[PDB]
Amino acid sequence: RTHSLRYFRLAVSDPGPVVPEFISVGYVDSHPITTYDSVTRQKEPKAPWMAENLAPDHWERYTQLLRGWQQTFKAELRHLQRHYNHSGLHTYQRMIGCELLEDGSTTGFLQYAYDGQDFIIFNKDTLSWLAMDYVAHITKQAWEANLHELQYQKNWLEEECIAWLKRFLEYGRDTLERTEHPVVRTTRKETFTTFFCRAHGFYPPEISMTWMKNGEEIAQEVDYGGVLPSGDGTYQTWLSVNLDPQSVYSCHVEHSGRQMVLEAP
Amino acid sequence: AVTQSPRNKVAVTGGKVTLSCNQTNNHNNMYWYRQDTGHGLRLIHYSYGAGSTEKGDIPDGYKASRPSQENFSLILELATPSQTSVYFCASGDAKLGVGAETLYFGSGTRLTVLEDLNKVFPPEVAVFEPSEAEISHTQKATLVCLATGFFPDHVELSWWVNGKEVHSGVCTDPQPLKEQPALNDSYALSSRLRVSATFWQNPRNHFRCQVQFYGLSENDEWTQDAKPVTQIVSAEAWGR
Amino acid sequence: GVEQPAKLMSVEGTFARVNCTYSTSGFNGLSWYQQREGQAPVFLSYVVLDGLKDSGHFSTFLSRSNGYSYLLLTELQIKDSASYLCAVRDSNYQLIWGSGTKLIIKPNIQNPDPAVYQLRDSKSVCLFTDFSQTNVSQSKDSDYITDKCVLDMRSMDFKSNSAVAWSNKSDFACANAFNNSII
Amino acid sequence: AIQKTPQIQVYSRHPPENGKPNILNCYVTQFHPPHIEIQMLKNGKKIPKVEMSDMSFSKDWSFYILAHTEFTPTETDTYACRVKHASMAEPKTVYWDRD
Ligand SMILES: *[C@@H](C)/C=N/c1c(NC[C@@H](O)[C@@H](O)[C@@H](O)CO)[nH]c(=O)[nH]c1=O
Repeated sequence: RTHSLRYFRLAVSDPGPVVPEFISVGYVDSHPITTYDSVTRQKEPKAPWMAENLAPDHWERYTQLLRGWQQTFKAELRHLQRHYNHSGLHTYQRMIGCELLEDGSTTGFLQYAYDGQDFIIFNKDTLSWLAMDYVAHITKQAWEANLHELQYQKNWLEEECIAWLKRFLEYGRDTLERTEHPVVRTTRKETFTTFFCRAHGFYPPEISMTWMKNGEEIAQEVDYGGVLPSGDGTYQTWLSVNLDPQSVYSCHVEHSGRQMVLEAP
Repeated sequence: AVTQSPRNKVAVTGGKVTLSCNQTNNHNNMYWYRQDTGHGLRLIHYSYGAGSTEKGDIPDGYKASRPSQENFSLILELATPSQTSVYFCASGDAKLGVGAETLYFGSGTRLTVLEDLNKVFPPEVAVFEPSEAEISHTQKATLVCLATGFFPDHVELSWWVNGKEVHSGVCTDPQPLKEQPALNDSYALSSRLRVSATFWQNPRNHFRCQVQFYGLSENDEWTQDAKPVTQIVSAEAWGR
Repeated sequence: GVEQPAKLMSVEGTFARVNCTYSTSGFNGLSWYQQREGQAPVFLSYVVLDGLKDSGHFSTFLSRSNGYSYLLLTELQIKDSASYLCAVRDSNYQLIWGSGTKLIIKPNIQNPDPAVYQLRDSKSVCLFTDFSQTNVSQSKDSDYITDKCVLDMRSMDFKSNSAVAWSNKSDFACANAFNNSII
Repeated sequence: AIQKTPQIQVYSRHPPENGKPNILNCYVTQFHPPHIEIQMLKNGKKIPKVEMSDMSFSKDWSFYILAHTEFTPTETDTYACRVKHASMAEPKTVYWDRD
């Protein structure tokens, strides 16, 4: 397994509708937990197990930091657009976080992006920033001029970040470690025949579907649709195998220890 | 860099005291602390930008406002004796993250909130000539100046020998001894100046002990009898 | 959250390590500040990783697991006698300030001549000059004893320990055997 | 500056049943810049009850959003999802297929 905690930040130079000037959303195992934007100017929980375990003090201090960080982040976009002599709409993005893998080996990442492309990347082992263009090099030498910060980065990315994540995973362990089994059915879409094996409504987004020919032969001429989200917190997937009027296909589905074999007409 | 005004203040219980701060360092973060004997530095209010104002550990009875980027004033709507403390204004660059911040403190602001301003007494300076037993023994004069009977302790002793503020042989007492330990106690302070006897032999060397007293401002009420306003008191001395 | 000693003594020209022990929830850094009497705190060093920061005329060590750090001040002089504050950053980025350690430096005297003189007033104060281990005490009746002071006459290598005691009349005398009684 | 074409995927939250109420999704992903306009359609007309999720971030610096409207599938009514994005000079429309 693996668990991760990520905090993104976005800055646009045109606060249009449905896109604020500054956005910052935290994620745990690709699940929204926190949210902030210049329209609300308040940090809010994106999950119910976040609002019940985090005291109202945690939603009052980090707002102030985010309010300050909003001014800094929007300022950095202005400073970059000067170096590039850019005007109009441009995006400045940030990713920071850690992930706690199985076998204990933790990692730490922190990187920026300008207009979708990577701008500068931090190395917590070398205590240095990696530049992609000359403008990012001027940023590197300025950021690498305050050793108090680079050493602060390594501590958070390695020690502080994990402590939040382990604290966060214990919160909402009932939701983050839930188990809901799929509704698996098989259909028939004939040629202008293709059989479909679809599952619906499983929370743990790891499900295996293998379509078996005769009694024992894995059909290799198959198509796969990814685990799409549904909206209710569950996912869904499908797999197709173009058949032929042969004188026996079976779909094998396993999800969280519930193995199920289905016919195929 | 970071300065504070007023440098000293003597208020009455239930008055309007506004302690403002100004910075030249282009910093978005400014703070307001108070240093008391038992406790460490304790935050009162801070600000992460012009207009934003948040609360700290002790917002009780304190209000603050950041009109511009460079100014962050601490407003005391109703003054009370429990707010007597030395207040410090700080600054910090918000671009260095939130963890690596190096606070740049301004100098102190000695505030004193009294029930009745009639207890405000100005100091009395007395300059003592050296001993002949010192000159024959040490050949160094070691003069002494005493400033007694002032309240509050918002004073600053300084020596001015022949028009120049000497700082070589001056060890003024850091903490003024209270006259007698009973609340408002009219402290007295001592300071020693130790020059060579040759500097004492010449009668042309002019010695002086200057004590600056920060008391009641001119915008106060002293209709009873003295007017202990901010003044400089000194006693002169000449060689022998 | 942060605990700190309140006093430290060391000879002039020697060192002094000042300790700091925090119990914060998280930890994002440890900063030392120097505050000297009437002046305002001045930043000294910031430390967030384990190790020793050889800044030259001082050094900073940090132990994260133990939750402990000390500031190693070397080549001490009189001007370095001050109070030293350590502030730690919370897991929610709140500076937890310690109470501060008052470092006092002992002036090494190469000629201890304990002599008490009587200063005439131009009122008879008494001066106890040229006395480090000679500890003075505020003493006796309602009527005033000060504490030790160091004047550094920059014209020469003079650094004398002085003290002034006076009383409102009472027919006291400079030869009155005080409680310090160094003799 | 750099624009990534969005990925439109129209499907249903539950297995479709002609006559039974359901919900039709439109999962737009891998698009940048974040500014985007999404409209869902029914037989050509614009479905006015489109509810969009908050814009989410991705590790590859792209964004994804889930748009969904409750509906009732039949054997004749068609549905699609129109998306307007700066990466394209014209909006792209993807129709729903059930099979
Ligand atoms: C509150 C849970 C929101 N946090 C948040 C963060 N947190 C991490 C932040 O402390 C570090 O990035 C910082 O110490 C290093 O400079 N980061 C973020 O980007 N957005 C958030 O909303």
